[PDB]
Amino acid sequence: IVGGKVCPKGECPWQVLLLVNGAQLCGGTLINTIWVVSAAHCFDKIKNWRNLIAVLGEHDLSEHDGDEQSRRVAQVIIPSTYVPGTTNHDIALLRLHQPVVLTDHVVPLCLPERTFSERTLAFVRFSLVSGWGQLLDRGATALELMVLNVPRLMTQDCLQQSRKVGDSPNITEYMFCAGYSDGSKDSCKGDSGGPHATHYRGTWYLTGIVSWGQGCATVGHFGVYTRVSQYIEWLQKLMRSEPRPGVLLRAPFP
Amino acid sequence: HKDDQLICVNENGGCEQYCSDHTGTKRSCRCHEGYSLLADGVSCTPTVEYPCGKIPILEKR
Ligand SMILES: [Ca+2]
Repeated sequence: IVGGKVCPKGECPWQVLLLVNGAQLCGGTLINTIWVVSAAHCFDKIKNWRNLIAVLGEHDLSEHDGDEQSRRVAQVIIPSTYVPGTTNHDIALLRLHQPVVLTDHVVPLCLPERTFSERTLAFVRFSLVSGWGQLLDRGATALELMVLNVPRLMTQDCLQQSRKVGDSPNITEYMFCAGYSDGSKDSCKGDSGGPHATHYRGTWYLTGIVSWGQGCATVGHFGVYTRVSQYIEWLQKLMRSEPRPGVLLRAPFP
Repeated sequence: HKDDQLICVNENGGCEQYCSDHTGTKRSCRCHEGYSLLADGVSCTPTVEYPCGKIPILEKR
């Protein structure tokens, strides 16, 4: 996260840290005791899925305070429409091998119903994005969890406020822009898969997933996030299904 | 004052959480798992220790 602040320990309880062979891979969002939502591209170059670990209750990577809870990842479900190496349909649903225990430092973010998210949450100006990603473009990653408040924009406004690149991916109906174009605040590499949380009447909901963007905090550019509302039904159906052999699972979408 | 409103699209139908429209001048509010709907028909109250979307350290101030 660039231009943000440290998320006070426990104020980002749904934040998940994904590790591969002990190394930081991506962020994620706990939505219940055994399910985590992340970004599909996070698993583009995974060799052995048996080395994927999800950590809840994490805050400071330099120490262990006992609030951390680690779980193996039993399943990584990606939409059939996602194509490795691209940006569209950047979402993944992870099933933990064992549920985490809810505590003051480990709490799920609410996955909203489609209607509510499209006709209410989508209209909430600011939302929080968080992660242990790079603090600066081409810079080192954060040791403490960082958080940033970013304003959401209409896809039409985004395109009309962003500098054309041509080779740059297009903004589909499965994504949305959020952030600033003055190159001051934005999510960055390492934050991918993390939550874009929206508050409404005292409760927080998952509205987006850190997906991509031109560099980090690049002037004339906004961060791009996966529009979670388009996958509510897809996610709910999968969470009611039985686990299947093999970690990786491509599921039809819609 | 707190109730009223039918169209869920307008001000969330007055619901604190989820809203559903019914045939005619009807509206039903609902709450996420771990919450119950109050008698006002719009408010949601936690029914568990750790409901989703709530920050414990802040709820306890
Ligand atoms: Ca720690």
